[PDB]
Amino acid sequence: QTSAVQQKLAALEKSSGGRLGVALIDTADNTQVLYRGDERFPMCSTSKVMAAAAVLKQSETQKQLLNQPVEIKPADLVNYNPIAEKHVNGTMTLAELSAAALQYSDNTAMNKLIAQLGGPGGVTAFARAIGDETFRLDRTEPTLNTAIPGDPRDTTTPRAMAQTLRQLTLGHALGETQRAQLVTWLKGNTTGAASIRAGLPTSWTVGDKTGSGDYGTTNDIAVIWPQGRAPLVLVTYFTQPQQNAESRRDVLASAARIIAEGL
Amino acid sequence: AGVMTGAKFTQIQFGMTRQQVLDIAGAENCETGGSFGDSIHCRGHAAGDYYAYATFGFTSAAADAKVDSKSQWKLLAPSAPTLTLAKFNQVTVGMTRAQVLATVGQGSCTTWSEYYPAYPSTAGVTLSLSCFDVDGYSSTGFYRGSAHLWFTDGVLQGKRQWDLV
Repeated sequence: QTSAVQQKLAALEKSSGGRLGVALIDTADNTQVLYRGDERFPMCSTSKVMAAAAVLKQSETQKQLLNQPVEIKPADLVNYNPIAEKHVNGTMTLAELSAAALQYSDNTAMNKLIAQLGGPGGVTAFARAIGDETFRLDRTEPTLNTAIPGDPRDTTTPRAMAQTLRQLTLGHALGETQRAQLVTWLKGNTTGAASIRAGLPTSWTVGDKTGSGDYGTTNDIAVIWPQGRAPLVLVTYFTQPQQNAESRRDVLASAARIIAEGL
Repeated sequence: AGVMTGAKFTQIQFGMTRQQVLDIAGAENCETGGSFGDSIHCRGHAAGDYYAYATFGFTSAAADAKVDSKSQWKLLAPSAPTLTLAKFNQVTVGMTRAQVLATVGQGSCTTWSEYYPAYPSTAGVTLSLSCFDVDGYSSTGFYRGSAHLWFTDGVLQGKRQWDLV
């Protein structure tokens, strides 16, 4: 039941000792189930979707942008950069940097996307351009992940992010070729096996982007193609009161199991 | 558990073959291809937004190629971290690795990446060290005071720090 989804999400949140935000859009009938859907949450790494999408949008006018070589220098390495470090003292294209940011959460890759866009404001300006008035990216990697309670920097709401992810992956925020590029990248994510994907039927195709940060913040945003019905968009955000809390990918998998019962 | 570990990372040596890497790492932990090219990438415990890991690069795609590159994230912990901002500020480009370690503390650092572009010749070796204050290293989340120091041919070419005090 619908009531079971709300009761079980609240019970999951309580037993985890954190704050849980969920938004599920069913595009078959334009319905959306919410839990704390209008509360702000730190996005952490899920903001890489908007950075990659903003570069995709730029490439609709600068048609060769994704093939531009970008120098990877040791000074560009931050804390976690498993693909960029393979190419240090060489180049990666913006397409490769987008894929690395999305599929491995590479932080050097993210920072190159941000720099291409003129800073974090370039990502946020793209959000405004497609009608998202809630999203805000304010910092680069790694400090965008500080996840301080009450700090609006680098936050959005589940409702806002589910709507925007829907427009990017299923709607018309991007050109058709750019939408295909983004979806291809998301379907190739390597970081999400224990998060939303672990709570859904295995026959459903998933493209997702995880996030992780301080305050045990553990996030995932997904576009989902079930067999036999219209696609879904699912956002699961989770954050905790102690700065050094452990991540809880299992809470996102549980949230996915719970909310799927309302379909 | 048997996933990728720092012990395994230390056991794998420059010069080893692909099958040696897989045997030591545990083949189920490892992958090649895709964004890793002909490198072998082996995963450990969950950490940050993605697992602790090692990546091993090889001299070629040939089945008999040798390890010429080792990179790791959150597999190795510093043995006795004592880095401070004051110590970091005494480091200068042009210092040898030995000079850097004498400044930041012999047990403050771990090897982030190490690459021999002319293997087995050591000419042009690049080295990235991560160095940590006493409570800066974490095997699962963000560092609490860390630095990146990068070398070519054993000579410091650059440095950056985050949150040192």
